[PDB]
Amino acid sequence: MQDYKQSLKYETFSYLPPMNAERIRAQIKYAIAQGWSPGIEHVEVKNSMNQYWYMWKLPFFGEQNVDNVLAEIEACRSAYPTHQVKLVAYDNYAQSLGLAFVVYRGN
Amino acid sequence: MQDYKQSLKYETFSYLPPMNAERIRAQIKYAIAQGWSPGIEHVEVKNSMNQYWYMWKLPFFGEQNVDNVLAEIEACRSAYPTHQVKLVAYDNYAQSLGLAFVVYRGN
Amino acid sequence: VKKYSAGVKEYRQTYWMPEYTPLDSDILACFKITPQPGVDREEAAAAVAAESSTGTWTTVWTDLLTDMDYYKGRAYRIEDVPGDDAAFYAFIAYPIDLFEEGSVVNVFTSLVGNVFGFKAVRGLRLEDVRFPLAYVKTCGGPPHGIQVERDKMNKYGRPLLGCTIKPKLGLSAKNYGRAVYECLRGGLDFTKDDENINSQPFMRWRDRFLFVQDATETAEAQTGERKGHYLNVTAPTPEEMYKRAEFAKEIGAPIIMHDYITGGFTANTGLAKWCQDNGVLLHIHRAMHAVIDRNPNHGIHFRVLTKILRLSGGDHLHTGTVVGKLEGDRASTLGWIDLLRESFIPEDRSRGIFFDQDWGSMPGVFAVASGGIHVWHMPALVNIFGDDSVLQFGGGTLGHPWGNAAGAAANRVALEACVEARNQGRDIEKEGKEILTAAAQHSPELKIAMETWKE
Amino acid sequence: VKKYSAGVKEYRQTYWMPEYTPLDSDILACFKITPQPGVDREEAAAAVAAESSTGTWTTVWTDLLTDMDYYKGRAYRIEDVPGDDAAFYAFIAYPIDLFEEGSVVNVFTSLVGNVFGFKAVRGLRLEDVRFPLAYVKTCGGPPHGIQVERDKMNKYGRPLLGCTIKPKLGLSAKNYGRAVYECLRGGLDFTKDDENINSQPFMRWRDRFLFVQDATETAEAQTGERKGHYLNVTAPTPEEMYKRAEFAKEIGAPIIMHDYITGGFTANTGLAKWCQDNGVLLHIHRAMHAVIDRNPNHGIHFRVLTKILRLSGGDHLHTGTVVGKLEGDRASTLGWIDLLRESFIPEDRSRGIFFDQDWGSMPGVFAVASGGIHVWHMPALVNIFGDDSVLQFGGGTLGHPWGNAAGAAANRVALEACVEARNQGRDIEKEGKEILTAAAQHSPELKIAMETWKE
Amino acid sequence: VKKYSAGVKEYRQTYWMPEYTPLDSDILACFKITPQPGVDREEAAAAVAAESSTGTWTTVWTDLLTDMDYYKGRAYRIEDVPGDDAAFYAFIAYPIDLFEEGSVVNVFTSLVGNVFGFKAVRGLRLEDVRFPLAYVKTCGGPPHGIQVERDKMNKYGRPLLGCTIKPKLGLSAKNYGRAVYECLRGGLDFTKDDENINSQPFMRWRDRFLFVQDATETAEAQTGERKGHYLNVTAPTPEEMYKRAEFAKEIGAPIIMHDYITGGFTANTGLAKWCQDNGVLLHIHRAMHAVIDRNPNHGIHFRVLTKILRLSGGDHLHTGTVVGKLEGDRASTLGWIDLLRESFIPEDRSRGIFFDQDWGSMPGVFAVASGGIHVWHMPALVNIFGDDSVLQFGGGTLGHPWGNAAGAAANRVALEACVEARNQGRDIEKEGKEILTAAAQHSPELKIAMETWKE
Amino acid sequence: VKKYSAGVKEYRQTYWMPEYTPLDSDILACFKITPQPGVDREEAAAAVAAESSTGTWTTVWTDLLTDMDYYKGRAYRIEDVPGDDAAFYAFIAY
Amino acid sequence: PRLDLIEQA
Amino acid sequence: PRLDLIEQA
Amino acid sequence: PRLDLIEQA
Amino acid sequence: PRLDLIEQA
Amino acid sequence: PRLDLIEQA
Amino acid sequence: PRLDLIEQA
Repeated sequence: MQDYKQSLKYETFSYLPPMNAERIRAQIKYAIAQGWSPGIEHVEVKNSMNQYWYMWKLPFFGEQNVDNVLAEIEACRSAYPTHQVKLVAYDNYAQSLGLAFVVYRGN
Repeated sequence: MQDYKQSLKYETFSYLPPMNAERIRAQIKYAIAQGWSPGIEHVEVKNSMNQYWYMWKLPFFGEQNVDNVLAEIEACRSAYPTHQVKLVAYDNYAQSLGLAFVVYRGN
Repeated sequence: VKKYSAGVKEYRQTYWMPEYTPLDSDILACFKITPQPGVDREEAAAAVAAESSTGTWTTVWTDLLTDMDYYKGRAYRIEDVPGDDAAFYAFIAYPIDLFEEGSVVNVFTSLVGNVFGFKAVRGLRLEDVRFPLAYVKTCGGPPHGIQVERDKMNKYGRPLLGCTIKPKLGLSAKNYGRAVYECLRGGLDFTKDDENINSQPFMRWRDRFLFVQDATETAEAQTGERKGHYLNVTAPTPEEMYKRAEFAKEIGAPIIMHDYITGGFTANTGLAKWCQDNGVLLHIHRAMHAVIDRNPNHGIHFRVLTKILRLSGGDHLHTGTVVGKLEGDRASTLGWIDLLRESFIPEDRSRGIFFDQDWGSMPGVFAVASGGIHVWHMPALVNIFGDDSVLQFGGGTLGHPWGNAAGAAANRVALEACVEARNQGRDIEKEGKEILTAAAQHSPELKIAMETWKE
Repeated sequence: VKKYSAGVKEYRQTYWMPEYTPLDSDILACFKITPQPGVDREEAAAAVAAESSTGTWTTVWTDLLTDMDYYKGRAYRIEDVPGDDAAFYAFIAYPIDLFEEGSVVNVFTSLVGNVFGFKAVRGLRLEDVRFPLAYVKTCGGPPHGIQVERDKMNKYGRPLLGCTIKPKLGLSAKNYGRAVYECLRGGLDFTKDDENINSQPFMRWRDRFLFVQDATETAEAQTGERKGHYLNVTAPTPEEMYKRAEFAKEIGAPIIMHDYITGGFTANTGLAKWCQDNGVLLHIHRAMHAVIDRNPNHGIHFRVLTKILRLSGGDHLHTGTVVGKLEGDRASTLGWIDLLRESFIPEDRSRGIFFDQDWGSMPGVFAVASGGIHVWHMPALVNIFGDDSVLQFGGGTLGHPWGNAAGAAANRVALEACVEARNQGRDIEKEGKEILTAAAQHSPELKIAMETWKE
Repeated sequence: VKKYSAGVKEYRQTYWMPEYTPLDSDILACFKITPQPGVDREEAAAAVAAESSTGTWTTVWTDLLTDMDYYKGRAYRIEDVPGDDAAFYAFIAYPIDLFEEGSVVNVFTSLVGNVFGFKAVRGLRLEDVRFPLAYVKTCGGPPHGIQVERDKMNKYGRPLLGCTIKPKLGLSAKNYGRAVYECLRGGLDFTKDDENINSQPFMRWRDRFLFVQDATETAEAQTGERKGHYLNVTAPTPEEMYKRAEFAKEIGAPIIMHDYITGGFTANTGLAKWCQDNGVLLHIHRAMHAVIDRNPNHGIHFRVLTKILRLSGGDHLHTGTVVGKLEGDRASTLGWIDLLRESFIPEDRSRGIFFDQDWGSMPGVFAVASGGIHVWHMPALVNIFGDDSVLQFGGGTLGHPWGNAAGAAANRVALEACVEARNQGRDIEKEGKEILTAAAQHSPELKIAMETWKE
Repeated sequence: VKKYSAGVKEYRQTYWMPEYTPLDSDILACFKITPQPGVDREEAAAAVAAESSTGTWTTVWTDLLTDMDYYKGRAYRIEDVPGDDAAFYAFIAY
Repeated sequence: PRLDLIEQA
Repeated sequence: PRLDLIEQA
Repeated sequence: PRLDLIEQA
Repeated sequence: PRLDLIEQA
Repeated sequence: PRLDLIEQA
Repeated sequence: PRLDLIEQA
């Protein structure tokens, strides 16, 4: 029998191994193909459970290029290198997030 | 698109560039010309949202000389060099503050 | 008829209107009727329209005090059943005025509750009911629905994971909270009371609520993810039901559950209104293929019951398992899901849908999958239910060889591996084993879970 | 079992106890089980005992936190069904600790509500349930019962006469009260709302209550006999149900009714407690042989539902008609009656009674006969139901050629002629026609009633 | 008149008192009356005094039961309108006894609500109303007013900045809170619900309140300045209105808003009393130049409505935009502002003020500027409204090319640059461009805002 | 519109739907509109549909968070007033 | 009735 | 979801 | 404000 | 009245 | 009484 | 304790 080690988690996909560039890219491709608008949120690690993280600029409404989203993830990282950074995908038909996952767990 | 950088603010005029001596002087001149009594409040930075800051001495009721107010601002600064310092102007006709702004953001 | 003549009469001349076009406001019903031998189809359909509306077994003089032509239910079409020959389909329209606003069972029990036959029908079965939008707008519906629930719990991009605490009965409150705590800290979004956990001698409800809530807060702090436990407020009386719900709200429990079978419509509808007033999520359990919805030629079909439960109100709805069901009824599983979640369901005989059902803006309901499901079911479950579902793994979590936390983690890893693979475009049902096997390379909990139960 | 071993296991070794003698406090259940092919009877019976109690489809470690041997349901005997061979009878005992006190459906839904099979059973049917006296004492039961109801209404020596107002739907409140007034002044003890008369656009509930109560008071003054009308308080929410019941009490209505199917157990149990607190008689309608209780090999038998309704509480209970039923099920009709009214019902397989049912001091319930019955049915009805019953003649009264008052009088004369003849020692069923014909010589209303409907 | 004589009579002899000097307690009204052709001015003025007080179209005997001379409204002066010739000014005095204390609309609807003409007037328009101090003291007035609001929010020395979230409808609660959070952290003092954001299917009110409050707390912590969001409690019923206001207070929201047009006087007055009892600031929206106050010869002038709103109670008042209005109505804009904020407003015909209005100690109200305003409007806005105002930039903030935070900062920089320049003695309206251009050198957000919309 | 572009825009392209058949559930309104001089009828009818529903005097980015096509009021027919010529009838569905 | 058919009898 | 599959669409 | 412009003044 | 002039008629 | 001796009179 | 010494045992 193995003992389960308790650690903080980061919602969807945080129980998988941390994503490389290809796995992140594939999720953004999925969100765009669903017609969702990618967006970037960031927050201080201690505030990760708030409903309202900082929004990075505006959601990239009608963005079709995955590389633009990746560049803005990098831009947000540089602006707030200690913040947790989350990739969200807005679904205007459901007025929900079709997808959301943390790309950088912060420090 | 530029990202808006979140920082703490200090109410009226804190969204303008920090005031030099002439801009501070002009505001005190305005308050005196309105018939308001200048006063000085100060508080520890973490308590800046309290309703009751420390009052520096008494409001300078019927003070007409701008330089006296400036000197008392300096005196309050020296007495509490880590405190936020606020210039208030009492309006006894409205029993309100006609004007209030932070002259030193504290440390 | 303008004049009173006492005596038994046929119903065909009043209650069979083959030229009737249903109004948009009409409640429409599709009955599978097997008539008594000798009785014509048009007469038997007329008999069901009479008994479920303004008809009496003998002529009454009080009919002449009102206008029957406006108020009566009237059968307007008859269709053969594809397969049977004894039975036929009767389509009967009911004026919306026949029913109490916001009381959808008053529709239901009028239709089949007390409809014995008028000596013309030997077999009845309610297949579908078209609730017009005008009537839908009068019902409370889900207190929050899928989108608001996701916003309240801050959960996006995957099905939610749940687990009923086992054994179903027998655990003390503190031991119950221990099981809950271990499941929640391991990666489940929710735990839940068993449907028949109310307030028993071995575990009084108030003690359970307190320990469970302490377990929920602890695991939430230790995972950084929102957690919940469906506290069962099903109670012998409405006062007791409301009292337990109030205590759930008082201690900060985000979600409660109600056994619709135990409690009944009146309690459930009141509870759903209470939940919307108090911002508490409401999980509904109503077993189907059990007493009511299992017999294929006798009873009320589960899609009618599904419509009722959505109107009565619930943020989650659970009946039985879907994966163990055959590929044939999977099409009926997909149609069941759509009635729960979609705004407009078009008519489709192949799925058993005889009318367009318009929900308008009524929120959708989370579909819940349970049963004896474990990690190996995860690919099929993700593929069938999609994201707007709750996958409950009771035994699949507490039956893990390393305990609840490891079991919760195994299911959480399996779920996320399937969701990620689906988002990558892979056919997760065909590639299920490979997806789980690969994810099992990084999750020892998942690895031994796959060895505990069979593919 | 003292040690934890994950994995699916058989249930026979834990949940099949052929040497178990049930404790007097045990809830006993008799299931007609058809097992999956290949599965042994002892295993399938064990599977039903497990799933309806402390069993899980796979072994869970939390079982070891409690004592299963005390808490588990355990099958203790298996018997062949006389006639079938696929099915068998499983007798399963449940410790009384498994259930919430005073919440008899928590017993019911634990037993069959959510019991799918654990992959060992392909067919389940709950035949009888022994509620031990210890559990019976925790339930509210009828708010008044037969003897107190007769004392409150000052009615002795005969069945009570009732009538549902017809048409079932469509009458305005004032016209509803007119029909009620005419029936009551003609000789009926009660009238009643139809089960699906709640608060519709054509007749709002408060207007109905007022006009009906005015009708009731008027007819009572003009006959010198106590009168009542079952005001239907069935409502979408408990608050609304209680509000209507409170208004019934406020205006002096002696009796209300509740559609158990529409409302549900929780609402009904709360209403029955309210009725005892407020001295209001409670009539219960629960259709049987409808959805739930009609299928002979799939579902819950009506005698189990009858026991539940008595414990949940009601002064009257109505399901369906008894005379149209065949002479074969008349023995089942007589057994149904006894479960409602008697204090101790001995076991009798011929009537479907598998356990001695002890009610102790729990009051009996008036049995209600309805359906398409008229004067010609009166001899059989008096003979079958006896004095402690309510005979409801809806169409039989409002369908009289001379209107409600004459119809009420015809039924009242027929009833009293049958009761008088019975008290004289005559065999009223064999001599029924002669008894009615003789009474018809003095009652023109009865005379034409007998000409309106066929012997 | 001491004797009763039935029949239609003229009103001049009772309701036209040219020698009447108004008492200090009289409610005074100035009507612009266009009489029916042939009717004398003194008669038509008398007709309006009669119909708005104790007059009837025909003589009634009940007049002699009371003293008309004390109670009647009486016209006491007539003046020509400068410009028109058909119309004239009637000054009518009403004894204070005619009105319910603390119910200022009872004054208003008595005056013009139901005053059709008595066949002597073809055109009516209420220009001004003198509420005597005695009556003012009976009204609740603003729950806090300018000075207390500044003390509660700790805001001094400048106008406050606000912003309505856009789009007006369609955003989910969480997305709504995101927009709010971004605006507040960028430098706005307030955000607000749109007037017609109540509780819609896309965003239920309780979810909105929670997410907005989380947004407000977050931005307050990250700026070190007090923040607020006007939560719209406008509701279909008063119970619902109070419930939402109570939830706003419960979660710590400092300020709520009420659409006076939607809600009405009774709801607003009750809400304002509630706000004073619970220390919540109250923002009032009442559109003017819309249906009621736009027609210059037909309707109620906005200054009368302004007086009513101050008495009814509100800490902020908003109607329409002021800068887009012409320089001519700027004098009417300045007079409007003074009625809101000052204690004593002297008579001034040039501004439309026909009576001295004494408010005594009744607190002033923040004047609110909105409309399609952006940074370029800031100099004019600061100059016109001065410090005791709220400048709301909905589109001007959320329409910034770099998003809400940058837009909020641009407006905040523009506002503070204008205030600083004003305090330095510069003519900020004449030097507006130079002031903004200089401040834009240090604020890239402001720089591109000035490039986004035209000077 | 899928992309955010700040600035004042006309309403005709979003709020004037001459091919729209009102749903049975739609709130229908008939306005007698007198437009500002120069403004086309279809634009003014679109302006009333916008302001009485999901429209703003300038483009807001929050429109893209929801589906305007579902929620907007849209003018679907214009008719002359019998007698006047300045005014016209706008039929708007909500 | 009531106490005629008791288990006690 | 929600408004993707409306009768309006 | 408030008491600056009173009728008393 | 009431049901004489219905849309149903 | 009441309105006989008013300040108005 | 509790269930060790039951009548059932």
